[PDB]
Amino acid sequence: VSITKCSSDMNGYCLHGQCIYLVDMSQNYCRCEVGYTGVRCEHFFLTV
Amino acid sequence: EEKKVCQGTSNKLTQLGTFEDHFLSLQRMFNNCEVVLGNLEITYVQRNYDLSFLKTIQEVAGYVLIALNTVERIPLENLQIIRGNMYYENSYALAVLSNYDANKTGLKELPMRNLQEILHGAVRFSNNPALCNVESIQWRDIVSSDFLSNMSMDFQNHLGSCQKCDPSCPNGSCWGAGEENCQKLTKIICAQQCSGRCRGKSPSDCCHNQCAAGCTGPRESDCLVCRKFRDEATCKDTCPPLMLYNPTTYQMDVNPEGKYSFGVTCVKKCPRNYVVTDHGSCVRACGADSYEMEEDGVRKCKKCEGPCRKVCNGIGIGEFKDSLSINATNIKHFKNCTSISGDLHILPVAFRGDSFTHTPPLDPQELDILKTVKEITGFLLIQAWPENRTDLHAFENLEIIRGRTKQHGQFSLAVVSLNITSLGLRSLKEISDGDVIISGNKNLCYANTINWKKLFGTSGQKTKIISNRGENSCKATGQVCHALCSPEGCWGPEPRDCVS
Ligand SMILES: *[C@@H]1O[C@H](CO)[C@@H](O[C@@H]2O[C@H](CO)[C@@H](O[C@@H]3O[C@H](CO)[C@@H](O)[C@H](O[C@H]4O[C@H](CO)[C@@H](O)[C@H](O)[C@@H]4O)[C@@H]3O)[C@H](O)[C@H]2NC(C)=O)[C@H](O)[C@H]1NC(C)=O
Ligand SMILES: *[C@@H]1O[C@H](CO)[C@@H](O)[C@H](O)[C@H]1NC(C)=O
Repeated sequence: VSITKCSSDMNGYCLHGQCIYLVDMSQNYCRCEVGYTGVRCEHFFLTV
Repeated sequence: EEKKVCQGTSNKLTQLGTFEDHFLSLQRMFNNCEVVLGNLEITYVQRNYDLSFLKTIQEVAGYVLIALNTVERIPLENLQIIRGNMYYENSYALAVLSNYDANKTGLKELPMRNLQEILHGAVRFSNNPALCNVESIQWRDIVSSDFLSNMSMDFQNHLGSCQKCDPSCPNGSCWGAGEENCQKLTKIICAQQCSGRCRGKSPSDCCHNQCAAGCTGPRESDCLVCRKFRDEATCKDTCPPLMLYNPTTYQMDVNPEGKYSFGVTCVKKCPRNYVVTDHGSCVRACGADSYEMEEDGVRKCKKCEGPCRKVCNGIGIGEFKDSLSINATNIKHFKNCTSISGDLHILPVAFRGDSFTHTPPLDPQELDILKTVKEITGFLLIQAWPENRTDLHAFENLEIIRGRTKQHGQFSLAVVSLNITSLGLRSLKEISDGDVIISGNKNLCYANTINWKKLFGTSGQKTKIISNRGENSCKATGQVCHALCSPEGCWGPEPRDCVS
């Protein structure tokens, strides 16, 4: 399985989303809420 | 036509909601994009999803990332150069990683036949169980000799489903399977007389030093891609100087071909936004001992006599390069700044605090410091504000937003998801460049009353004001401009906020 649940230490890392664990990269990334962009979903993707 | 350009994406390997939403955002960003200024990321894409728009992409200035794709084919057919201005994982300009699926097959087709030079960086291939014939591609011609050691390319595909390369193909190195999908050698096949690239092995068939990937002749215009700078159809090492050296000159050798420097190109005249230096270049900020003045309404570097104003860098640049928003750690450095030589971000994480960045919470009263600023060279982004305050009090004295740098390359002013009742940007007189977006502010009213066109300076600027408190709701609550100012709108309910 590509996606794993992040450990609770990565709780607030995703500002507008949920943390996901990539096992192949062995790293923590984000699942952004709709409309938010960035690694941590920090900035709102501004509609034209 | 000219050159169609897209800013690119730097989201690394982060999902944007559902898979379909992610693919949607991708196609918006890279539709019709001939040249990518930023990073081209193809991630979380699904099988049987159309990706043909990628055929239009000719250039990528940053890095190319291709990962988490269950797709059979990504058509970067016309991509020819990766400048390597930005590296992924600090050492890879091209990365193809973990392109697998629940089924064994993942990515199988990557026909970058036109790809010939990666100016900076290395290439990494990993966890690719369906890739075809990319193994045969020899990367001595494509990748720079200095970055060859950092390359870590390993292919893991024993399916044998991939076919073989055509007999007309040099050393059997082919991208896909057809004769069009083969290695084009413009570096290894060159003679010892050529400097850089070459059209053929003969000494008569060399490329000019600034010809980048390849050439059709030993001329600057015959360069397919420009290496450093570009003038008309020619490629040059430097923008032509307004004053050049001469063996004997009665007067300074003013060059009729001399042009100003803007980004990768050389323009005839710098924009009104940028500092026109005496050397001849479009610069964003004056250096040391130099401050900004207007000789004829255009900004220039005049030498400070002794003490000189502090150059307060914006958030996201300089010392605060990796800082997401202004916070308690960096707010002290903006104590007595009258100008923001950069761009200013405000995000909700600052008030809550972040343990990952070891950042303490931000005090709402401290924000009052920002009252000293009157000019923002870049852009203003406000996604958070103290709940007690009903207006943007700190930016009440802000006058001009130069918009030299814009959020997502488009918006110079952004105010999203705030509870403020009024903007209160009374002193704002000019938005020199960039669009304005005011969205999702549930209790904000006094936005459409203002004519933003008078604020806009550069042609083509547009405004987008939506999802704020309705005009009927604000009118029913008596939240309409004061009677002392009939036209031009206002920034708030009180008479002080009226425009002139
Ligand atoms: C609040 O404001 C403060 C002050 O501006 C801000 O602190 C900054 O945080 C970032 C991120 O933690 C720091 O940047 C790091 O610097 C160290 C220095 O050794 C680097 O090792 C780090 O490297 C990471 O990033 C690299 C790519 O840039 C990766 O290649 C690498 O593998 C690491 O992942 C990282 O660059 C920065 O130094 C501080 N600055 C100060 C003055 O403390 C903080 O981020 C702000 N908080 C919020 C929530 O915005
Ligand atoms: C991409 O651009 C073309 C050219 O204008 C347009 O016809 C097409 O609808 C665009 N695609 C999307 C998804 O907007």
